[PDB]
Amino acid sequence: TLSAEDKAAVERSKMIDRNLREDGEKAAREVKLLLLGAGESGKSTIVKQMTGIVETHFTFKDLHFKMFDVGGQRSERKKWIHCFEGVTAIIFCVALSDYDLVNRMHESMKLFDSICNNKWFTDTSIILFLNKKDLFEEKIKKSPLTICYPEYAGSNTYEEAAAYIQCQFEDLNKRKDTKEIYTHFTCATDTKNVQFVFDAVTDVIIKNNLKDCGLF
Amino acid sequence: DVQLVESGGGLVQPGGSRKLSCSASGFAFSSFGMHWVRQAPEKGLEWVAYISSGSGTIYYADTVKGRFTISRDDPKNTLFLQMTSLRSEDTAMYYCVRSIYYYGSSPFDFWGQGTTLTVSSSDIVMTQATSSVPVTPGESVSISCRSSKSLLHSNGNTYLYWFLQRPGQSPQLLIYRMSNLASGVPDRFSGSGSGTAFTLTISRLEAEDVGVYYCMQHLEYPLTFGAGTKLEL
Amino acid sequence: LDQLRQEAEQLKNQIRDARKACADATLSQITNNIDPVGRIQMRTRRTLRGHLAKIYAMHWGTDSRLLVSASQDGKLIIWDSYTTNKVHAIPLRSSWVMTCAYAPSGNYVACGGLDNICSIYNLKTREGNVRVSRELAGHTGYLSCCRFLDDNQIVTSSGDTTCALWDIETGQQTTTFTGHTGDVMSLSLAPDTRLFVSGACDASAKLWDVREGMCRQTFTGHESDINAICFFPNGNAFATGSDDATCRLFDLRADQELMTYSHDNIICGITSVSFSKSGRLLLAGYDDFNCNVWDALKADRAGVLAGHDNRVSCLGVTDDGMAVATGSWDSFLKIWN
Amino acid sequence: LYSGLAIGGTLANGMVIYLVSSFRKLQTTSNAFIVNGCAADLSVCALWMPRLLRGGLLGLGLTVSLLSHCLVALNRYLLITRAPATYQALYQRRHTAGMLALSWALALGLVLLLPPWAHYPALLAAAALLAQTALLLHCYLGIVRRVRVSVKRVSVRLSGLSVLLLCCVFLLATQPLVWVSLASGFSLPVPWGVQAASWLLCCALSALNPLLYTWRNEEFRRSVRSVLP
Amino acid sequence: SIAQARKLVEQLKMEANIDRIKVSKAAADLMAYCEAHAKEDPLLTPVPASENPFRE
Ligand SMILES: CCCc1ccc(-c2ccc(N(C[C@@H](N)[C@@H](C)CC)C(=O)[C@@H]3C[C@H]3c3ccccn3)cc2)cc1
Ligand SMILES: CC(C)CCC[C@@H](C)[C@H]1CC[C@H]2[C@@H]3CC=C4C[C@@H](O)CC[C@]4(C)[C@H]3CC[C@]12C
Ligand SMILES: CC(C)CCC[C@@H](C)[C@H]1CC[C@H]2[C@@H]3CC=C4C[C@@H](O)CC[C@]4(C)[C@H]3CC[C@]12C
Ligand SMILES: CC(C)CCC[C@@H](C)[C@H]1CC[C@H]2[C@@H]3CC=C4C[C@@H](O)CC[C@]4(C)[C@H]3CC[C@]12C
Repeated sequence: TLSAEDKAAVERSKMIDRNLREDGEKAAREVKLLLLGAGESGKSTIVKQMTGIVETHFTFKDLHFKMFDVGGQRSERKKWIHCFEGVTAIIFCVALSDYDLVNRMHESMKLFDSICNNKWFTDTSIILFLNKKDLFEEKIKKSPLTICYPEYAGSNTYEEAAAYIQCQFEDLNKRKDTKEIYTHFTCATDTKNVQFVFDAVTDVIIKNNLKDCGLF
Repeated sequence: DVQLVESGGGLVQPGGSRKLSCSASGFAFSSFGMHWVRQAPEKGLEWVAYISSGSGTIYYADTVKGRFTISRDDPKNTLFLQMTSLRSEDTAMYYCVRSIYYYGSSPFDFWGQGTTLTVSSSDIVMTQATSSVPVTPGESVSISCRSSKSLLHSNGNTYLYWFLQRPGQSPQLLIYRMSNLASGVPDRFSGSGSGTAFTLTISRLEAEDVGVYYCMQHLEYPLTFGAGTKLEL
Repeated sequence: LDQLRQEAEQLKNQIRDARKACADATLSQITNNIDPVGRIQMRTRRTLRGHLAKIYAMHWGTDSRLLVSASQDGKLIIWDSYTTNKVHAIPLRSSWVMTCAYAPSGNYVACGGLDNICSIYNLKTREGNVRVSRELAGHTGYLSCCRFLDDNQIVTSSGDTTCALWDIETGQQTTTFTGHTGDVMSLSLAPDTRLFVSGACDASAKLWDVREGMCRQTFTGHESDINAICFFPNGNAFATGSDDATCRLFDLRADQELMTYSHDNIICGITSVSFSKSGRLLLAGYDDFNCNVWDALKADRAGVLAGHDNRVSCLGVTDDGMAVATGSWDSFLKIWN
Repeated sequence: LYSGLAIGGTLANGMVIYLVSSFRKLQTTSNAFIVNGCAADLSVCALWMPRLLRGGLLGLGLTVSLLSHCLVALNRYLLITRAPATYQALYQRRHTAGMLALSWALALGLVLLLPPWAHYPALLAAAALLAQTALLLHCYLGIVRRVRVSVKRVSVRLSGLSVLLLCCVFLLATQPLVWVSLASGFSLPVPWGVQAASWLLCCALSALNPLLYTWRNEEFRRSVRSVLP
Repeated sequence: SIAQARKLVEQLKMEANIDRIKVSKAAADLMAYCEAHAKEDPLLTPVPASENPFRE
């Protein structure tokens, strides 16, 4: 019933459909990461180890990661955060040394609480980076952690202070049954950060596959 | 720069074989369906074969089916026509024609320069009663074409195409689907008509317009051309 | 100087009383005698199944046959509505598209989003492929909306609180509209294209003159961000959809709100708004996943378009008024009639 | 009595097909094998709910049920273990449809082109069940091992219960049948009582098929809650 | 902030100078337009399948 030109148009549409399917398959096997941070919290260094939105693409162990940084996207965040619903993971950067002032750790905690409990990231696991290990280690011996956390009750040492900060950040999340938080202290600069991100991403992908299979 | 260059034509003994090549340049070759059109030394156009985008669909004229093979190398931007068992009736100039098919598109928009091949010694019928008609610059003339079957389709399209072949030049698309002016064609040319009866009107005819006007139907394959109306003076 | 702030408040009170004196009879009272439209039962005549991510924008072509849809899968698709065929599939450099437009002539489409750039694509080239004509840069925030004035002019809405009028051939901001205090989310050209109205996150709508580039009027009444805006067919009024689960109709000459379209059981936001050819029906997309049809003159819900499994993000009506296209956060466009 | 279980089986299977069809948009290719097995399962449950044709059709239902178990197990094993590129190429839309149809075509051929008693039929059925069981155990254990490595690597709630429950039930419902078939395999006397009991367990597996596949599936749980509620 | 305050005050002054009509007149005009185009609104008045481009 179709005309010759109608048949040719249908064939062209078919070809377009095939190309769209191929592109979707290519995109479905890529790891989408959303990079977030309160400010100069170490986003730049982690991007280095690898306008508005900035996309960084890198391949690690045959896995392609697209990491989107929205630091320059200055505007209402609730009007475009839903655009990132379904990303493979969120990488949250926190300056472990930004506790004295200026309060900065409290702002980072507020942003982490807002993002983790966001309605669009219920099932999206977050990878927590605690940058500036060395500077925080030097500062802890001089400026006690009590400035930021008066309720803190422990020795003013690097290990215990870092553990307390990590525990507070991990407990800031409410839905502990539908998402996971992977915490790392990123100052090694020995390719350990990318390995940790890869491990967390593989774990998240396996969990998602299990959910799809109904195991889950 | 959207040229199509054909090569591989020449003297071939009857019953032999020959492959015609067509190198495309300056456009997305893989996105266009390609046609081979033939013109005897002193006759009108005759559609030969068609290969769709992606090579999914192929069509041949009943007078070449089984003998000719149409193929394309998309990465190489080349179109091929493999001819076997060539006869004296195959002597003609072969034109490489690109055509893209989507809603509102303009098929048969660009024709190649042609390559000459010389062999040593149910179809819809399109009629052009006026084989020739003298014309003078500044006057208005109308070319008449008739179809044995209604070219109007149930979707509203009337699949009639008008081509102009100036002396010593490749055919040029003027009007597609009986009403639409091809890109780069002046507003003087006009196409109108109903099913089985179509007219091409030229207003204020001038130089560069003398030649043979061909009417083609794209309602169904094989694509058939009219005899061709010649303008002179 | 606090005196200037006091004077602004006094002027704000003055204009409020000025438009208060003109409110003699409400629209509801005027339209209380006309018969209701009854029930609008629209069926899904077509479903478009090409996109693979959330669809954020769609726009009808002036021919009422070709529509362009934008999805975050990184593709602009031009559909032939009658036959469902895909005419074109344009891959975008930035996949974070938020807006789409279709030049009235049909030769171009526009795209934009989180890249802060409005990309113009040439649909009719001698090469047979869609090509990027221009990339309009200058906005410091995401591209909220864009609408062609002609083949060489386009007005863009941006999340950086400003709207701009561009000269495509030169790619420069011919005019900048800076009156808002929050992100501008929607944009609607008047029928004569002599002006346009924008809705922003400051819960206000502003009327701009494109020739002079100056906020002619400001409209308030909404309680949250305005996400959608669409002028009346007459051009003397427009409708806004906001996050407070309410749509309202504003009249330019009256300079105040005319009607409010809300229901007790609707508590979600409005994502898109459009009018019927006659302006009697106001179609609004919701986060309920179903579009709502309102009697624009009586503020009575006339029908529901429940055919999407996710948020209805975009909504458009053909120029001839034959059909309505709805896109949602699922990967499907639906055509109703 | 026992027929009550058949009633529950058809209702359980019917819901799974209804949920998959109703939410076809929200159900992926993985559920295609689950629904295919559930349909075959409906065929078996219905017959026993509430004759040469009855026996012949029942044989078709069981073999598809058992074959669908392997397809579901293989699909889960390949999705969780193989790389996405290989999984995508293998499980194309046309490939998934072909795999489903081939299971029915293979099932129909075996029923019509074989002697029924379940000699050569008895020896074959026993061999097939061991091959079916071996693949099921290999696929699900592989999923258990892979999911154990990832947790250990990232570590530096009954979990995996579904994979334990399915494999335990499959073996306890199917083992008696194959043992009987291997015994009927050589010249030995098989009391009618055990033969009837063995078939009850194998057919009972079809009734519990829909639960074992989807009980832990959160999307199915949400779907069930919304419709029921 | 003084420059911004003056700009806003000047903008508001332009707003107050607009000529406004009665809401009843504005409402009547919208009613008149809808009635004058009711027959040309296929969505408001469903059309038979003969001339419906979207059938099926
Ligand atoms: C014929 C019996 C065949 C059989 C036998 C055992 C299992 C099995 C084994 C271990 C595990 N365990 C441990 C507990 N949690 C287990 C005893 C609690 C039920 C795990 O941590 C494994 C990683 C989890 C996983 C595997 C697959 C999918 C999702 N999650 C679970 C199941 C399965 C089949
Ligand atoms: C004739 C045979 C097949 C009868 C049944 C054999 C079954 C019960 C045997 C064979 C292989 C065994 C499995 C071998 C490996 C594992 C993985 C380990 O993490 C848990 C025990 C588990 C899961 C065993 C469970 C029992 C097992 C499944
Ligand atoms: C044939 C069927 C119906 C009988 C019951 C089989 C299943 C349900 C039984 C058999 C062995 C049981 C398991 C034995 C050991 C463990 C480890 C413990 O940490 C959690 C419970 C768990 C995992 C049991 C769960 C239930 C179990 C898996
Ligand atoms: C056919 C049936 C009745 C016998 C074999 C299945 C049941 C009964 C037995 C055989 C092998 C057993 C499993 C062997 C290994 C493990 C891993 C351990 O970390 C939890 C218990 C678990 C999961 C056992 C559960 C019970 C088990 C599954």
